[PDB]
Amino acid sequence: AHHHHHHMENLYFQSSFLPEGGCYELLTVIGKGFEDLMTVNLARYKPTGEYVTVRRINLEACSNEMVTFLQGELHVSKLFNHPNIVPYRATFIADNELWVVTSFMAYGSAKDLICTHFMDGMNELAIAYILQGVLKALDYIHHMGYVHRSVKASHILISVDGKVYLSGLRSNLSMISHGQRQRVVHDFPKYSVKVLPWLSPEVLQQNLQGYDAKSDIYSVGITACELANGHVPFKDMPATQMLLEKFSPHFHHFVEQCLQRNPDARPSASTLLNHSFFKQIASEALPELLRPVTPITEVDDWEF
Amino acid sequence: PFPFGKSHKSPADIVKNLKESMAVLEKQDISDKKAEKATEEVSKNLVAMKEILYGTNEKEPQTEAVAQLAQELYNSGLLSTLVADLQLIDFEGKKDVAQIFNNILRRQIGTRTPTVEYICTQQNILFMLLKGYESPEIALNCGIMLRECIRHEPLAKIILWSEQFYDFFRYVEMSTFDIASDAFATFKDLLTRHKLLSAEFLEQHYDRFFSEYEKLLHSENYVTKRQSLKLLGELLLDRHNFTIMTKYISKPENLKLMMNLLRDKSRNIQFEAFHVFKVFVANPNKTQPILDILLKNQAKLIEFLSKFQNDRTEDEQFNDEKTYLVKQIRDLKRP
Ligand SMILES: Nc1ncnc2c1ncn2[C@@H]1O[C@H](COP(=O)(O)OP(=O)(O)OP(=O)(O)O)[C@@H](O)[C@H]1O
Repeated sequence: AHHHHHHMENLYFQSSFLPEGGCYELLTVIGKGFEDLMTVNLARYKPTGEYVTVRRINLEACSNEMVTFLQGELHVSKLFNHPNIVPYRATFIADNELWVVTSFMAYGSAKDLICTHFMDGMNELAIAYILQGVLKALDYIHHMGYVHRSVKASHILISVDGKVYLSGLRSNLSMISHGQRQRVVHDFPKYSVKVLPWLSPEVLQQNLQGYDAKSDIYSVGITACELANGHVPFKDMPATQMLLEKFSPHFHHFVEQCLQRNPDARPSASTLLNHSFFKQIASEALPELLRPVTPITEVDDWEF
Repeated sequence: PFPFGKSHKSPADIVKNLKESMAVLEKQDISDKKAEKATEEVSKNLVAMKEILYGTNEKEPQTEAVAQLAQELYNSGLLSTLVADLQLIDFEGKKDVAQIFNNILRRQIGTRTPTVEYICTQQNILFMLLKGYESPEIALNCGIMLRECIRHEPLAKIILWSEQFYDFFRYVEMSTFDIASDAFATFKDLLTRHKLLSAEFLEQHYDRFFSEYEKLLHSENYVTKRQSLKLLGELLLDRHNFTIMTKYISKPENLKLMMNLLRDKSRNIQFEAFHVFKVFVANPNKTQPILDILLKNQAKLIEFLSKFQNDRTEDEQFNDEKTYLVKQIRDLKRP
């Protein structure tokens, strides 16, 4: 029994985007994913003229399992609210397609940046700012009893004012079974052929011991190598890249810690944030480090 | 943020603190600082309660603390108050309410399940959770809580036999797809988990349910139509629903609709239509109006079925089913 039924009016003087296709004017394709079934569009939100991202997937090309997998992403993304996790703004059917609207990050992904300019890898200070944001996000995701399962450069987005966001929530997996946290989980990440090189040995070797949040920590290290070199380790290497999986000195010790064979030996994201590597340190330091990249501102019918 | 120490508090004092802080939040006529203070206190108490029930990364929950807490929670009516006032709570506290609620609900002393017993004395909790779908700020957390409630048969029965159940037909077609999906998940669980209960519900409310269900099959929303058509097939092929199924497949207008959905533009839709259509024809005791529709389109159906998703190549059930339906329809004699 409360006295806040004037809430509709209490705020709406502001929020959500209208969950209707017509509100968006599609401009350029800015990206592609979900096994080539998703088109990522830059869009104009008509009621404000503001720029947004529209993610589009034809549900007719999806199996039942693929639709379930996709609805899971929408559930998990509404549970998360964090300065370094990409916000979702609207989700609706524009018929036959799932439309998912998120805020537009004007420097694109860390991989985009590598491809447009930093082909040989990014400067080290930049990597520290970028990986700190990823780690803050992972700390939150891990405290919530989730594993990310797809930390890579293309799942790190940078906004007009240099804020870093972890994306890629589609691959997120709960370890909470029967109301309780499980020490290890066993699910092989579905539709992740391509994410393999960032995956820890214990996620890859299915039917063995299983994994926890410290598997994401290994992916942080792979990403560190990807960001330094401009290419991911084990690229073009056959599926049995497994076997082989079995700059300032602080950076080296950072990477070597993430990449330990034993996950129990790997530090958590919170203690990794206290690592020497980040002492060299955000929304005014990164845009400059990204110079000279500029963002833009048959049969006839039945008879009855 | 200046890092003060945390002083230890009993479950009883935590319940008390939260009760008093919730009372402040319900009031309109308080200063911004007083509201802010109560907001912070609610939040901190909820974190404290969660940690008693789940423990931490360092400590597992201890039974004495848990039992004191559950007892206190039942005596105070706070399980009702937190659902009723859910809108007044911060983003992360709303998720804490869900977790606390879910954990208490799973609580099990012997064979007994005490929270189920308690919600049976306090049934508006269920109806407040269901109504939560209409409010974007609380909908997801309400859904999570409701879906844990309906795991228990007595609570499932209360919702199924209510007027409010039919609100689901609105909720599953909501234009925010995350909430519509959540609601359809709860709706499907209700109809499929406790199969005896569901069979009884369908027999007793046949006409209203299928009148509402018919509207879903006409939906302008592609997923609503696809999902609903799929659930329909799964419902009719279930042995618990045999009586309901025999009623359904005797009505001319239902055959009409399935036959039409076989000619939909969506390959997925026409395949899920097949799953229901096949049952009308496999039926050895076809009524006259049904028999009339099949004989009227005898030649067209045989032709249609011969060329129906022929590229669907190693589904051996689908292939044999199509062969069977063609034989059946060919074997139809006009008296
Ligand atoms: N909010 C955004 N702002 C700017 N660009 C974006 C945004 N979201 C996605 N993109 C672009 O689209 C690309 C593909 O999107 P995303 O990574 O979400 O798809 P994916 O299915 O996870 O990719 P893959 O299947 O290749 O792993 C991103 O790497 C990025 O370049």
